[PDB]
Amino acid sequence: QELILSEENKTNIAVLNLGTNDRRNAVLILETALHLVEKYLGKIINTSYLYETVPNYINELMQNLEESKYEENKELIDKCEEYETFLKNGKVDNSILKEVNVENYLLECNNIIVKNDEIMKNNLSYFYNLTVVVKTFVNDPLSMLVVIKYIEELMKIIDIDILFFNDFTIFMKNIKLEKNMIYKILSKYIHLQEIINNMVDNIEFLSIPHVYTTHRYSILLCLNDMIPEYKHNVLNNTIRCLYNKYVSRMKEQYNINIKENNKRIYVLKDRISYLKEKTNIVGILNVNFVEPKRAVQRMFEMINEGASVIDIGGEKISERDLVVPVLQLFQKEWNDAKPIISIDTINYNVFKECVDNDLVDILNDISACTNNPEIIKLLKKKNKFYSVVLMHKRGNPHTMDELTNYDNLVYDIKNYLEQRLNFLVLNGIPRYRILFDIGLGFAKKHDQSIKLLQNIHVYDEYPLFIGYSRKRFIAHCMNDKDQLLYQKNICGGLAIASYSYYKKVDLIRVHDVLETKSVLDVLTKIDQVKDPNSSSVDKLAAALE
Amino acid sequence: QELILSEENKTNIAVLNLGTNDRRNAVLILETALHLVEKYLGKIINTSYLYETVPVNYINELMQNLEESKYEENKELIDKCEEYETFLKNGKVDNSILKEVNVENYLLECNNIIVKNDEISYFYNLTVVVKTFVNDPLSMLVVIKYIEELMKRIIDIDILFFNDFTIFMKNIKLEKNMIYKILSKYIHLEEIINNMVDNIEFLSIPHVYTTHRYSILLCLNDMIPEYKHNVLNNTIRCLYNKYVSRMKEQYNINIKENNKRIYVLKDRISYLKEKTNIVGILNVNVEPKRAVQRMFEMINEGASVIDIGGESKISERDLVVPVLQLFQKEWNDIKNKIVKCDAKPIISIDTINYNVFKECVDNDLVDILNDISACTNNPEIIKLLKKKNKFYSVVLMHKRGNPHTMDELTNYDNLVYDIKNYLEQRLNFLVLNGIPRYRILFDIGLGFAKKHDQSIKLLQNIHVYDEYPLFIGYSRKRFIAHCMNDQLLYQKNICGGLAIASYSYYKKVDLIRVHDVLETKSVLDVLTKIDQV
Ligand SMILES: Nc1ncnc2c1ncn2[C@@H]1O[C@H](COP(=O)(O)OP(=O)(O)OP(=O)(O)O)[C@@H](O)[C@H]1O
Ligand SMILES: Nc1ncnc2c1ncn2[C@@H]1O[C@H](COP(=O)(O)OP(=O)(O)OP(=O)(O)O)[C@@H](O)[C@H]1O
Ligand SMILES: Nc1nc2nccnc2c(=O)[nH]1
Ligand SMILES: Nc1nc2nccnc2c(=O)[nH]1
Ligand SMILES: [Ca+2]
Ligand SMILES: [Ca+2]
Ligand SMILES: [Mg+2]
Ligand SMILES: [Mg+2]
Repeated sequence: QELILSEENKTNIAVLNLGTNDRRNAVLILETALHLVEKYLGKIINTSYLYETVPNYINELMQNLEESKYEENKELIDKCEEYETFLKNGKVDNSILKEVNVENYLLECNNIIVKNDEIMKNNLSYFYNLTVVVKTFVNDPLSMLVVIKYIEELMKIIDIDILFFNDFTIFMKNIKLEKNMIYKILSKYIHLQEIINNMVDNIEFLSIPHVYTTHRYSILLCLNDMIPEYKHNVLNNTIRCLYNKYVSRMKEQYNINIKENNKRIYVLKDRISYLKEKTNIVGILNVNFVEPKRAVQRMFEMINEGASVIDIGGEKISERDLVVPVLQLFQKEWNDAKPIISIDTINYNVFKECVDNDLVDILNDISACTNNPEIIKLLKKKNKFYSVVLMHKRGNPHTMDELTNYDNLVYDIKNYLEQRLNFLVLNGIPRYRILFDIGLGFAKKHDQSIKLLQNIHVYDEYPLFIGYSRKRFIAHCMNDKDQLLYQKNICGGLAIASYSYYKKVDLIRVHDVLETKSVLDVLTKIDQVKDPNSSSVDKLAAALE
Repeated sequence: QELILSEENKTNIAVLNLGTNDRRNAVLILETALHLVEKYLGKIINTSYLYETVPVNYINELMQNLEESKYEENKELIDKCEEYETFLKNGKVDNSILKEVNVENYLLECNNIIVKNDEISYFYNLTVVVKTFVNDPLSMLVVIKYIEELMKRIIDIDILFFNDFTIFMKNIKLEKNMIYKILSKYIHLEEIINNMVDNIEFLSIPHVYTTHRYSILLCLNDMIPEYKHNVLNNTIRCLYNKYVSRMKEQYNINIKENNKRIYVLKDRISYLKEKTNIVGILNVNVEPKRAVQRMFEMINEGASVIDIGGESKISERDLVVPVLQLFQKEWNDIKNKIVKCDAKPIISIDTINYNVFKECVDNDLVDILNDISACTNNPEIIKLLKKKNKFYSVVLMHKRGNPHTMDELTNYDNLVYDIKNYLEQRLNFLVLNGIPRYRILFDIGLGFAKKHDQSIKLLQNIHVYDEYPLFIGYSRKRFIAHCMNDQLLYQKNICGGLAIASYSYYKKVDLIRVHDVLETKSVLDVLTKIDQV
């Protein structure tokens, strides 16, 4: 029916998929896609990691944008009843369009697949995937597909698909819609040329769940980040059981590791970083009757020495007055290879200032955003996203050394950080921008800092940032005296940089950049093997000769 | 009962097993057995590593009161041993004077003994090959039992092979005069005979347990892996391999974890691959007191070994000896603490020159020879590695040319293995000349006739020394710099080295030779601590 045009206010759970081919810009494309979804369909309440897979224009686009009909609510939530119901597949409101049963949908899907498996063989590459969950006002899959496709076309590089829409098992075989009919929907949601019309030659049909959901690995990989316990009526198993069977088959039947080709990504500023492929040095700038010029020159010194990131903090004279001048002075000389800037603050107003004057890229929040959850709001703009380091601790520096009793040290801390991540994600922080920090020395005995490093592998799936530099637990490892201990303590840290390099820790926050960079260069050199076969080829040549 | 004493000058090959249950004194004991073997039986021309398996004052006096052998000692270096070659390819030497038995009878007689035994606790094991002038295995067992007595539980010396012979003699009784007559043939005798008559009951060749005890196969595999006696189903290597795998399949044990290969730096046991020791460099190349306080400094900073050299107008000798004399004297003053009596570093001398090493060794100034020419410059130096009651350990390093030419001598058909096999044959030459295998350390010689990429490649492929005692020197060498992207370069070099310390720690390198002892010690403590669960 034409119920489609009713303002009768409802909320649906819509799982999307976003794709692109530009490697140099995948972030800029895909995050822009996100904003539009946030602006035109409802609220992003889950994302996956950004994955790489093998199977000036936009600046002015944001200035000239149409207002949405519905209003953008930036308020923090801690639960979403709709999402909760979606996941268990309990009853949400009935489907607008007609629903096809299990067996019909199953066969009509084989139709589209073999018809494409035929085309592809007669037709004789980088893929950047990213699932999303939307809490949507939009009334039905088709209405969404329309808006989705108008969104796509506004951006012309990008392919946005619906993967799920509530429990709905919808297959529609032949679809066409009028040119004014399209305008009517696009006006139900947007306050409104040679790009509108185009949609009619497309929009040939509508499959929910999307046809290739179970079939393309990259999809099942993203959905495993978000909704692994999900079991759609169509599907024989949960997202995770499906995902896990797919992987143990590509292994047993192809003798090939699928994760070697499809690579999890995280983002510090705007560029791609492959999870576990490099240990970035994050140089510490601790501002301490303060020559800002010294500080800004130390920033340059550290850049030269090898730092990919600068972590500034001051933690009477206020913190704001200790760091903003410096960042402004720095921002200037750079306009007279650019290092990513991290601010070590828990203070909302200081980050806001820094973020409004574009002086920083990452928030380093040692309270894991629990001092002031509102700070999470500052990591979003219309067209901007900032990344964040969440660190574990207990108490403050006066009391933390005594707050040391844990039911399960390793897993308590990991779960803690996992719940924070979920919280930020549930609030539209992109999963791939959230970095984990175990907080060495913060409410841990020395043995516990070590036990934490010993068990750092529990972070294999996640972007990891750690700070050991110059901490007391290093001294605990050892078997003019004050000068020795500071020589010993820096060298001890160098051992942890080595350990970190082998454990593939993504970022290490250090005082001594020169030193750490030397260590990491030698270790990288040793690992850079020109022929990965040579050891056994050369072994055999010697047995033969 | 007297063809055993026939005047016929003979040269046989014998394989011996040496065992003791004393851990604290394993080295001292087994090496004393080795001295007596060299003195009374012939020439040691092969040895295995020393192993720890799982199934003291009088020795010094003993050494001053030993009857002379009647047979010549000859320390000259040799390059080949024809008898040993024959033994290896199962060729026939002279015919046995003891009556042989055939394979069937041998095997049957062996099983009985092993059954009669299944019917009826740390071990230190070592095998030896002896080019022996002793006429026959029974005669040899007599001399061996005398040796065992001279040393007395603390030592068991068994014969494992003797030429190609297969022998099983039950119910032996040697009349007590017969023993004296045998011992007299080989020794200038000047009480304990009566013990030996009761104890020689039978004679088995091969030894019954040769092929049945893991630790024995373990030792023989180091020495004679390709050997196949008539009585054996396979070569020593195959038999060894099949024993290892039977244990993980039929029993799921993995026997390698119960049995540890050992090397020896000075006089104590080290377990191969269990610790990365720091060797602190002392280049005198100046003032004797400044150098000795630097030695003491390095001890405090964590060095287990000090490596002193005067090479890279005034003799090498004059640079190192006085420093070593002073250090030795000062160390004797600061022995008021007897907690600082067993905390003495092992002293290593970095020299290729015989005169310098000779003086050090005569004056008990050093423990280890660090020969950067792998004893090729003057192999006579190999004689100085053996005294009557002492063995010295040695580092063998690969290089080409000399300091001016080495940077040009850089072509290798197969870098990693060329160097590996080179070191392996140097070791074969030393072992052939009676140096215990477990006292020989391998060093790839980083930076000596290697381009920086070749130095790296050697470090990338360091796993090829997994079975061997490994000593490396990366410290402050040019190639570290080739890795980076004036005092800054100094600093970068030290820090780059500490990366290699890390790598060496994980690769379980046995000794690393460093200038920066304190820094290195700090890195290794931290990595060690992260490893303690
Ligand atoms: N659930 C769905 N979501 C999006 N499009 C759908 C869905 N079901 C059917 N379609 C149809 O697919 C077309 C979407 O175009 P799209 O850009 O995704 O093609 P594509 O990029 O070639 O897809 P693929 O890469 O899977 O071949 C529309 O014409 C629409 O009718
Ligand atoms: N090849 C051989 N080497 C040494 N002894 C042998 C050999 N063949 C037979 N024997 C006999 O074995 C006995 C040697 O006793 P030995 O001290 O080796 O026993 P053990 O120390 O208890 O060790 P094990 O019982 O394992 O042989 C002597 O009776 C000797 O006659
Ligand atoms: N993220 C982070 N920030 C820090 N700031 C100060 C000291 N340590 C740390 C630390 O360990 N992690
Ligand atoms: N064994 C050994 N000795 C050395 N002496 C001087 C310089 N380097 C070295 C070295 O690398 N190894
Ligand atoms: Ca929204
Ligand atoms: Ca001899
Ligand atoms: Mg598509
Ligand atoms: Mg015995």
